[PDB]
Amino acid sequence: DKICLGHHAVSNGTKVNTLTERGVEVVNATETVERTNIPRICSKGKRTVDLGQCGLLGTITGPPQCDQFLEFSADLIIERREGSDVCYPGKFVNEEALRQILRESGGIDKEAMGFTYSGIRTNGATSACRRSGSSFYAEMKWLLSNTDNAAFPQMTKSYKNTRKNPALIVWGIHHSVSTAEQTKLYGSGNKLVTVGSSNYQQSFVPSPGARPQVNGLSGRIDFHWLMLNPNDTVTFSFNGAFIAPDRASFLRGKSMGIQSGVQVDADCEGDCYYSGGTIISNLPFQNIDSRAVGKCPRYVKQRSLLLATGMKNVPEGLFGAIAGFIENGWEGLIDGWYGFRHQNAQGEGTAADYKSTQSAIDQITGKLNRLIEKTNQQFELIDNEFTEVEKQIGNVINWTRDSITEVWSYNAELLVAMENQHTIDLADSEMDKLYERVKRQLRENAEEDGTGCFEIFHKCDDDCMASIRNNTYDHSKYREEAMQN
Amino acid sequence: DKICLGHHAVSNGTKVNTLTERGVEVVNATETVERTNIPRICSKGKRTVDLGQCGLLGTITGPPQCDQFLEFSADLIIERREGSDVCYPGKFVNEEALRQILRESGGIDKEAMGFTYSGIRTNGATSACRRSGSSFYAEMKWLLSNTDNAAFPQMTKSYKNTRKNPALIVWGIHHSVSTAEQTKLYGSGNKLVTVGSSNYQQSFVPSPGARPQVNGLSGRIDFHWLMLNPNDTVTFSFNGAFIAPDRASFLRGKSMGIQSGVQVDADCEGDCYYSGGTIISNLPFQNIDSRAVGKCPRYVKQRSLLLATGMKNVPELFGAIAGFIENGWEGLIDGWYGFRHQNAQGEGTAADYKSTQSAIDQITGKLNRLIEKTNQQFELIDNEFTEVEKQIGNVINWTRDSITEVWSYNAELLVAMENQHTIDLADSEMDKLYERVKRQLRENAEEDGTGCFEIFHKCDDDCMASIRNNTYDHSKYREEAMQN
Amino acid sequence: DKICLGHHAVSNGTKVNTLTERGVEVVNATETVERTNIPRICSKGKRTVDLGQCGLLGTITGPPQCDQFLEFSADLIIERREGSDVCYPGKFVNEEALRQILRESGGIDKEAMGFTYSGIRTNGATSACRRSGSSFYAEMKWLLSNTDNAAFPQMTKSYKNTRKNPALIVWGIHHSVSTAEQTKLYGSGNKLVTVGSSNYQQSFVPSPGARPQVNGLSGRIDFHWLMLNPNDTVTFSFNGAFIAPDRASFLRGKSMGIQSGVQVDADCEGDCYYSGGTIISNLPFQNIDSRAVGKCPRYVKQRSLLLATGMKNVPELFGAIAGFIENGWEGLIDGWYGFRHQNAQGEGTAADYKSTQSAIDQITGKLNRLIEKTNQQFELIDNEFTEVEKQIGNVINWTRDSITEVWSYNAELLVAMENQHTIDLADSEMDKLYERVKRQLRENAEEDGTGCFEIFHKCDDDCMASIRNNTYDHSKYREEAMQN
Ligand SMILES: *[C@@H]1O[C@H](CO)[C@@H](O)[C@H](O)[C@H]1NC(C)=O
Ligand SMILES: *[C@@H]1O[C@H](CO)[C@@H](O)[C@H](O)[C@H]1NC(C)=O
Ligand SMILES: *[C@@H]1O[C@H](CO)[C@@H](O)[C@H](O)[C@H]1NC(C)=O
Ligand SMILES: *[C@@H]1O[C@H](CO)[C@@H](O)[C@H](O)[C@H]1NC(C)=O
Ligand SMILES: *[C@@H]1O[C@H](CO)[C@@H](O)[C@H](O)[C@H]1NC(C)=O
Repeated sequence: DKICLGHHAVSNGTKVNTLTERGVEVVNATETVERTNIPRICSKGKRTVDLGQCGLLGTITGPPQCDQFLEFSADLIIERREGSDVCYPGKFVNEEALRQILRESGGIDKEAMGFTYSGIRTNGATSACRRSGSSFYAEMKWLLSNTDNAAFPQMTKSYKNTRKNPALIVWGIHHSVSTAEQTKLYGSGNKLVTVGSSNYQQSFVPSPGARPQVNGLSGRIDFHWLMLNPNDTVTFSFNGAFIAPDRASFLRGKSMGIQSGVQVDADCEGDCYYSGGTIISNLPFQNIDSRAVGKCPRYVKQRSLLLATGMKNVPEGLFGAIAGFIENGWEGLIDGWYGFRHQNAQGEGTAADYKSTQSAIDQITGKLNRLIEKTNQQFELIDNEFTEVEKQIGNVINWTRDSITEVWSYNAELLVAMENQHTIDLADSEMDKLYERVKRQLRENAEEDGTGCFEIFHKCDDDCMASIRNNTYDHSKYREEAMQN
Repeated sequence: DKICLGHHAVSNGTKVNTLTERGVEVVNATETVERTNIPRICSKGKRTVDLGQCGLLGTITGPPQCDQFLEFSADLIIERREGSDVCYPGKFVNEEALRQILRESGGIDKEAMGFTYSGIRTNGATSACRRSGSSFYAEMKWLLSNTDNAAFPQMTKSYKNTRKNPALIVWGIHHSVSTAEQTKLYGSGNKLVTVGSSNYQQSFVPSPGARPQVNGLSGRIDFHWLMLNPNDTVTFSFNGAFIAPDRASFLRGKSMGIQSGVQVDADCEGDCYYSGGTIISNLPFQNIDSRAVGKCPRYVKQRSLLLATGMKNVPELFGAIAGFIENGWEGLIDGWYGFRHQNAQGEGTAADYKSTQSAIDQITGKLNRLIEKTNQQFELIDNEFTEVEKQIGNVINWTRDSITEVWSYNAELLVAMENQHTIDLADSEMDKLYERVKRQLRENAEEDGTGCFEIFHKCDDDCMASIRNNTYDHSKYREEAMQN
Repeated sequence: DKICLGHHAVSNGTKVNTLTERGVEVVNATETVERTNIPRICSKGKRTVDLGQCGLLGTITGPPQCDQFLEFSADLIIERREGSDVCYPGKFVNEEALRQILRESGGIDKEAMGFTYSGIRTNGATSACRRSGSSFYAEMKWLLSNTDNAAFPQMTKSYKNTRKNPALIVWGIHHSVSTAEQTKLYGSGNKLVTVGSSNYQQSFVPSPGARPQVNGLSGRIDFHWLMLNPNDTVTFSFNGAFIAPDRASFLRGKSMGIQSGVQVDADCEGDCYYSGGTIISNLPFQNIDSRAVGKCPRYVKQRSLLLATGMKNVPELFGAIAGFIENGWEGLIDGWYGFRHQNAQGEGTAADYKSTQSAIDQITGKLNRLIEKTNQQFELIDNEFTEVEKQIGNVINWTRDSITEVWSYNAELLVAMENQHTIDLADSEMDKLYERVKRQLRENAEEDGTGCFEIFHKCDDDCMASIRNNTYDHSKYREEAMQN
């Protein structure tokens, strides 16, 4: 009569990596690196504004394509590649900083700045900024001389921020195609604009000259901006070539901005976005895109990092039981992880030990619950996919992102291998612990055969075997019949 | 007659986190994330100059509030929120870069540039820079036309650097409230400035215009600065609207610049500073301020990460602790592991010094390895008072948040891993003591299953003592014990 | 008659650091932090181009020292400290960004813009750019005026990028010594230069003024650059003080840019370069230069981190090594673990191949996993020769120091952890061998406590050999040994 101990096993198994070995077949494993993508912008539960053809900066100045976003409000702002910030040819200074400001703004709220004028024309328009006939930026005023070639009077206009949050102030310098046109619109003489506050202090002079035609015009209206603190006053002093602001902008609250090219899905929910869609995953790592934003798994270079969720698969190592003095595993033990297999006059019985199985299962389960977590830290865009940022700061950004990518790749690899080593050694420890427990139960009534079996030197029926398995065996009841050998 | 052996335990332990479980009670644990803060700037043994109402940049130009900091010398420079770089309204170009240059300069040393002026007037003053009545920047001079109008003659002034270290040259451009004021101060037509040294070059045209009233005045004097190399000659070609430099600045040595709002305490000593005070700690992590400077523990998001310094606590890997030994002994106060024998003379409970001192030395080794101090000093690249450019600020915040994530992860994983190996370590020591006793008794005792050894012969107190200090001889009792 | 289990040892081991102990002697160890460097630039099979006295930016403008590099092509670009971008005194705007663009460009390819001028001069030369006598930049034209004092007409020359890649458009602004010189060269009045396109706009103006002379000349010709997109059109509207471009530059492919001061060696091959030479190593870390570029081991502050490649050395966690086995056998030079038996035929000592090869395979796996090459190439964002802006330089230095801290911590923790698991691993193997012999002897032998087995029967040499190769039948001797 004998009672052997063993562990389960499967036919195929799954290879993993450890601290000492590469390609260890374990019974079960799960992936930690996300490779699956939702090719949509999951926007369920979030106020979403798809800008489309309106550029994010245009919402402050107001070209015809931005007429519906002049006072938008959203939790998720989507920039599109076909978006344009300007109707009249030009660009912004410190454009990317303002884009990053508006992505988190949660929307904008315009307020009249109270600029009245006397002695100049205030209805400059163009065929590029076309609404009905010929129009201009909805939030701006193209100030021209009162008549053709007349002298533009020296003016100075101020604005007080009576609110509790800073205001976004944008003005424009007009760059004519020639000095003759600048005199035609503003009169002869040098033109100068001065913008001053308590934190800002800059001056601007236009630059007449020929340029390649953009949208059909060779002039260039450029836009500049500042943040006016509460109770602070902004002052402009100008005598021509000045696009005056009409309404200031105030940030509503909180949001996040992404640049994408896939459709919006209001029935899907997500928190991690990139240009190709939404990354929905509980895994701690992802190998989709290093520039993902939101609450995302850490980007890593590796495509797959299998974490072992089971013992070493030994079909037909610190503690020497699994894949040790126990030659192989039991492919039929589908009842648990560790188990008993007895042979007596009734012969051949296989049961499972619930305590050790549930112990290893609880340990690996706690490990998975520790690794499968959420990073509540949100990251926003500092790069730009449609309009590349400056070369130097872009190289610094790329360098930093690559360094962090190296760090997280290392931490992910080392983490996976280490946890796999501890998993295998842990299951081994549980097998050896169960074996030691049975040896301690039988005491002097049985002997070890070296293969994990116990030679019981007395007669042990199915009730006696069941007495061994549930720790009700009393060695003194057999300490003489068994010890007669 | 039996001899048991076990481990110590306490009623109220300390819950820690491990690689495989959260809330494991251990006997003892220590904190690795610092939270206590000294509400003062510990500056003992350091030359400290509190700028107060004086701005760091003003020390180069010299407003009335910086007349005593014109040649300061310190190891720790402290910027205050009430500081101001100017008395006449204006601002510096590349102000933050110059601030970072002055923070680590160890002070400044001025030297007369030797500018003499024939013709033009050089005593321009204002009611914003008040000393005696109306004064100007002590290191600058306001050049004006000879009379109340007419012409300001074109002039060129050149300075040569006769030092071995670079010099700090700071000049100023004056922006009048209107064209009429510029014509009154310096003359009708265009005003032009030109600064040239090689590896530098620039021209400047003033921009008259109405600015908001700061200190009652609407003009704006904005300051520019270059760094002269040895033997390098700088030349200024101007004809008005030029704030001339009177003395150049030289960097003394090395210091550190912090921005705080708490008082200075020369009683305590510290090397890690921030706005709220001084972080004096030996712990490797801190959750006080992510922008701390100097030699600091690495900032982490977590506010508490308990490191286990004891075994698993079991009140009343290797399977001894919390395994076949059902529980621990709160009475065992002499050590971590011990014996408890039951014979004929009574009951005994002693402690084993080898295993206890072994585990204590091991966990002590972990402690010594973890509470390491980093000799890497980090400088200030942000500004709590005057916010930097939005783009470079977003990049700096982005990098700092990335590093914070890295160190938070490393701290969590380190704590959990060290706790796991600590519990497994103590368990291993218990198992090793048990196996040592088992091999020591040989065939004269048996295992009952709960960490005890039934001795099948009479074993008095001296026999138990022989078992404890490993002087027990099995052949002395083999003949009697074998019969059972 | 007894049979003992043991492990090897050496007289003088190597001390390493573990998670719980500093200075643990192990049998063998290997270095993980590289210090040795080849003091040459190993560019075997890379087509190098050593600029020498030519500056990297000059290859776009074409001073006399860059005449042979006007259309260079390479995979590794080496900048020297003696390199100069200019022959006439001047500099570049956004020079560092353009240098970084040219380092990874793989070379440049020039193409004639196709500019034709009328009524003006186009042969402006100088004695500083000395080819035959007085010359100028090969890729530039110095537009002047015919007589000593005429007037530069308002001109506008445009170019259209006809190729499917961006074009580098470098023009120049001339800054004269005085107003009289600028009027002598270009006429009189306010001179302006405008460069427009799709991603660009700007506004350039000269700056006449007194200036110290470099190379005997006080003028300053500065160069500004542009990146036209395919099908994009650039336009220049100028009226004087304009150094016109001649040919445009196109990036050939990809390359690497390093700054070094050592000779070039076409024999050795390397992928990691720094100012001192080439780092040829497979170790995961290096303490040579933190600014090394290419595919390098990660820089760390520590100079040496010894990885344990053997068991703990015990001369004369699982309790076997340095435990109930008192010491190791220096005479066991046949393997890691071995038997030492004593019977009647004499005294024997053999080695066990299973456990030895097992531990060797595990530690070999650790070495194969740690000794790994990083296929991530890092470019040059600093400048050892010219230096960059102070603010972006402080940000770059700050980020680099942070990453260096992270990799130093990870290196320390990695080495200590791997050493801990290695020692515990070999200990585990020894214990497993011991328990295998214990289970193998069944009831015919008894443990002695010091790692040996007292055999209670007569076991000759063939019986010992049967024990060593797992062919010992305990039933052969069970009746004989049971009687004792
Ligand atoms: C394998 O592990 C995964 C963990 O994600 C678990 O969901 C699955 O049920 C496991 N399979 C078996 C057969 O235990
Ligand atoms: C940074 O990398 C992206 C791709 O990851 C590339 O498009 C961009 O051009 C890089 N930045 C610079 C300045 O080249
Ligand atoms: C508990 O750990 C702390 C760690 O600082 C130590 O100071 C203290 O002495 C320990 N207490 C005991 C009873 O070991
Ligand atoms: C960076 O973070 C600090 C607080 O941590 C904040 O005061 C500052 O405004 C942030 N920078 C930017 C550009 O938003
Ligand atoms: C950055 O460090 C290098 C040395 O590693 C030094 O030469 C350089 O001056 C530093 N940068 C700044 C801006 O100080």
